[PDB]
Amino acid sequence: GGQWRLQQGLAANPSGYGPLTELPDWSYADGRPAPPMKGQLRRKAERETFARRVVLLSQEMDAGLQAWQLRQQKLQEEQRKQENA
Amino acid sequence: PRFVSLRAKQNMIRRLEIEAENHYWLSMPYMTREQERGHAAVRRREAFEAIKAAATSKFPPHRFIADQLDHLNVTKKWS
Amino acid sequence: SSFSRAPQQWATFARIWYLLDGKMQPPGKLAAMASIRLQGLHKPVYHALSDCGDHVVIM
Amino acid sequence: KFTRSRIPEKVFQASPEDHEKYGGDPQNPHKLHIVTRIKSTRRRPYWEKDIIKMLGLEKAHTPQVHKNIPSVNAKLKVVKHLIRIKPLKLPQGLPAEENMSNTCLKSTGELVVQWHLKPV
Amino acid sequence: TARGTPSRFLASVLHNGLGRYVQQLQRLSFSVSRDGASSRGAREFVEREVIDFARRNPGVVIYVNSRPCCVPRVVAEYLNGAVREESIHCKSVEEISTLVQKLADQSGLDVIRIRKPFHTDNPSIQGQWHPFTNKPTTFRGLRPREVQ
Amino acid sequence: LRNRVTDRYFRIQEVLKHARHFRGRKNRCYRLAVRTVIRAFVKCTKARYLKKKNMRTLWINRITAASQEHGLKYPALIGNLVKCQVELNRKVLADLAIYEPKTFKSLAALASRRRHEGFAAALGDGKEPEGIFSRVVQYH
Amino acid sequence: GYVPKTSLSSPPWPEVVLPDPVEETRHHAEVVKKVNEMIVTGQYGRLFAVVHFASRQWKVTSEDLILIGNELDLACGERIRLEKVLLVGADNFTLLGKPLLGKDLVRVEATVIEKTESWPRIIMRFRKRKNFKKKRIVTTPQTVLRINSIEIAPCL
Amino acid sequence: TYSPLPDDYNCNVELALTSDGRTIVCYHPSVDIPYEHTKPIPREEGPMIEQLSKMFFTTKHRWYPHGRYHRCRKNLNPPKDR
Ligand SMILES: [Mg+2]
Repeated sequence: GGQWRLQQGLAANPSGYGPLTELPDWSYADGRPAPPMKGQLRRKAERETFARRVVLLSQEMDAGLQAWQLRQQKLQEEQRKQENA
Repeated sequence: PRFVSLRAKQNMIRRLEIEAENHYWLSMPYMTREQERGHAAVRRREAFEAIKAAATSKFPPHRFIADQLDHLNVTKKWS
Repeated sequence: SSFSRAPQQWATFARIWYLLDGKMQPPGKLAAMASIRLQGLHKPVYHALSDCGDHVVIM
Repeated sequence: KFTRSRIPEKVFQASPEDHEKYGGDPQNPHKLHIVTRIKSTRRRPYWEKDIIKMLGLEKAHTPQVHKNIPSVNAKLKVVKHLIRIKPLKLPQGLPAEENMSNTCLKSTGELVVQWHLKPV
Repeated sequence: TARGTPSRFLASVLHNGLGRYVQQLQRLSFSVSRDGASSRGAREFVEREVIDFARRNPGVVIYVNSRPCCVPRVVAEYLNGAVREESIHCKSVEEISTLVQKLADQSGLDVIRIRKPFHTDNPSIQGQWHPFTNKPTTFRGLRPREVQ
Repeated sequence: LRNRVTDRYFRIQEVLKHARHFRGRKNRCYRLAVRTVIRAFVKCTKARYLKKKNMRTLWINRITAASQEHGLKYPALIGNLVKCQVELNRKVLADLAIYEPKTFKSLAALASRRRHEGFAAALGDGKEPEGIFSRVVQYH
Repeated sequence: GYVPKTSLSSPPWPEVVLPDPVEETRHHAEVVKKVNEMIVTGQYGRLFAVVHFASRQWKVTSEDLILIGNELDLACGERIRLEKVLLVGADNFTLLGKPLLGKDLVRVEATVIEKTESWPRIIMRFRKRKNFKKKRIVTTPQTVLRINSIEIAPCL
Repeated sequence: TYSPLPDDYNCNVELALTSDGRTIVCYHPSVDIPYEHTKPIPREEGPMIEQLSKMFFTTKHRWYPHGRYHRCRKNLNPPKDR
């Protein structure tokens, strides 16, 4: 029953993101935290490269529009500075 | 002869609904085609110069004295 | 709980006689209830090889 | 003969009814798409197989970020029956280098830049 | 296959974690040729690793025999009287170290098929299901079509 | 014969230790034992998929039976336990059904209570207070 | 809007009237107080936890064994607190979390007994008339855990 | 007066949330059988296979023997558990 979980903003599969799969399964009995799970390290690597891609594409879009606005402003300056003499 | 159940119609329909929303989100680009031009030419060129560079840097590995002599250890014995 | 091993095992797999009055009833809708209780598919202890069917008396 | 299909432009023009249906604004549109493959390239022509490989959607049910520019939209229009597109919405900002590791893309379509595992 | 092989249930030796933990590995018996190309990695294991290993677990008594063998062996004996003879023939020191630590970490029970992945000895707490759980009783214990 | 094969008893015996429990001459005659032994190993690996499948249908049979004891049906129980954020799985629910039937009765009570709040909530539509067991715990 | 009582006038299911949330939240407070008194005064006997160790849910009492299909990279003998317990039951009460219980509520301990390998496990592929026959033999690593104790705490 | 199941036969189920709304407390003590709901304690191969069939309500086939090949494949020391 995962369409319900999509209604609530959860992962459609309870083995997705969230507290069942991302907290560590075990600790030491002293209370020392375990070394991290292999799948959680892998998964954090995937999420980080995804975030880097979001930032990278966003910045290329913004730099793209700024460079276009310089080309338009300099076209208009080349219009007004050639209507003289 | 094969006939169409309610499962098949409801499945077909939910695919049609995903499709219609794909039509919606493709109807409003962030840039025009004039604005996007060359906005990523540098990164594409550097990426291909990396592909090109890994292609043209292919050569036999270094050979070492220590490996060849290290084969002598197959008759290491005790005393 | 706190039974011995043998009477616990006897209690779990014991089979139960059910009565089922079929007056003014359809035979397939009787047959479904009867079939479930004959295979033991109404028990959570069910398994095919474990042989846990019951008796159904239809009058 | 089975050929490659052009799709007319009236198909990709939203109506205000659709702006009431989905959550979109025609002014100030979204920058990034999330694309997911939800259908197989098997039994599909080789050009659609290729476009799926270019967009980086070889694995199904795995989201991919794209730009909402007309080039990427052209490739998406070719394989729009195999994918799902949602806008990448960002409730907080795009992640800085401090919040780069601690992100999570949720199911809603939003990308949260602080992902604790505590209840609110 | 499973129908060809014997199987067993998941067990310990003497309830091995309840009270205290006991290393189930009693003896190792290395036999290593002095001059011989197959027991090279055994030789470098006795010289480098066997003293450290022998100190990391003192409940294990280790015998290095060093006769002219043509294949070197290790013979693990366990507290429940099982004997696992494995060869260390043409193995590196690292491969022998992982094998010896493998023999240390395990118990003497067979590595045949294990039927269930778990073993409770008290599986039920609220009382196991019998067909009169989840059934109501009647007044005076009557059954259907019972007159008085 | 310059070099003919000496070590052939052991190749045969590598196959035939797997066939010792067949019937007929498949247990002894290498030519027959090879076809049956191969075929046994192929079944042995395709049976991992069916082991997983058949356990799951076995659990659905046991949860179905145990939940029919409390009047619920299986879709009602599983659905309305997901909706309580009780993400127990089928193996555990079947084992609770057999070994802990009060916990299973209380889970059936929690699932039918949630089911009724689903009914009453989706009947009196509009802005209203949500159900008590209907509330969800947001994780951030 | 009256309909006279026919077969199909009303729906066939009987109407349930769920209780009002004032008396119901008060009633819950009474129940949680009762059960918290049973946890304080130690009324319970032995517990069973459902624990989400590794990738699957283990139903677990004290003094038992779990065989896990991977090397945990712990020494034999090390005690472990299993987090992610998601049901805890006694004879007269249970406690079930949404989806996990509080770490301050339940504590499940387990030691590592042994770190074995599996029995050798065949992987054969064969397609007819194609000369297609591969064979592989796999042994997965395994560790056995002994659940020592399920301790419960009065934090309701 | 609401009961989500007829708390009559196995245990008296009493559900609860806590104030945080994070754990569901179930309380379920056992239902004892009443004294009023109880009764006081009262104080040849062919025909033999038909007689056993009719006695144990099974068919006839499991009373015929089986050959040596099947009697010797049987595991007489099978693994025990619990
Ligand atoms: Mg399946």
